[PDB]
Amino acid sequence: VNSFSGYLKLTDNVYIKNADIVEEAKKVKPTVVVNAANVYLKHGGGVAGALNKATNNAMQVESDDYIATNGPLKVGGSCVLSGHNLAKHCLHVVGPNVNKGEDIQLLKSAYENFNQHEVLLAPLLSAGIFGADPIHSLRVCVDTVRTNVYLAVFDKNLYDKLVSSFL
Ligand SMILES: O=C1CCc2cc(C(=O)N3C[C@H](C(=O)O)CCC34CCCC4)c(F)cc2N1
Repeated sequence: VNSFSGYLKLTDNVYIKNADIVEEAKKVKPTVVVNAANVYLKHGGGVAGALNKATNNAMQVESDDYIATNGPLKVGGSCVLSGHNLAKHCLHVVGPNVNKGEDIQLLKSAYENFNQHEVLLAPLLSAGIFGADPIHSLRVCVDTVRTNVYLAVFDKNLYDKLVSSFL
C-alpha cells in the first residue's frame, strides 16, 4: 500500500491520473519523481522547467555541478539526483526529442531506467515539447516498465484520450 490517490489502474503495474506532476510530488513526496530531462540537464521548459521552478532553481544548480563533473547524459540514459523539496530522489531520464531528430526507438531504452526503482511518479517520456505521440509513449511504458509507475498527465484532454484509447 502506498499514498498515491485517485489513479486509474491500467495494468498490473501502471497507473495514470490527470494531474500536475509538481503538485502530485509536493503532496505525495514519493521516493522517486522522474524528470523529463535533456542530456545537458538544462531544465528550461516542459516538465523539467516546472519541476526546477518548484525547487527554486536548486535542481538546476545541482544539475550544473553534475554536468561539470560527468559531462552530458546519453539519449535514453538517466541519472539519480536529489529530489529537493519534491521527492527523496529525482530520476532524470532523457527520452528522445523528436523536434531534434532523435531516434524514437530510444524511448524503450529511456523507460528501462524506471526498472531500477520499485515505485516512481513520472510523466510520459518524450511527450509534450519532446514531440512524440503520447499514445505511443504510454504503450512503450506499459510494455517496458515492470516496476510500479504512477503517471501524471497534465492535460485533461490528453488524459481522457489516453484512457479512452488504451488497449
Ligand atoms: O503546470 C504545469 C506543470 C507541469 C507541466 C508539464 C508539461 C509537459 O511538458 N508534459 C506534461 C504533459 C501532460 O501530462 O499533459 C505531457 C507531456 C509532458 C510530460 C513529459 C514530456 C512533456 C505541460 F505541458 C504542462 C505542465 N503544466
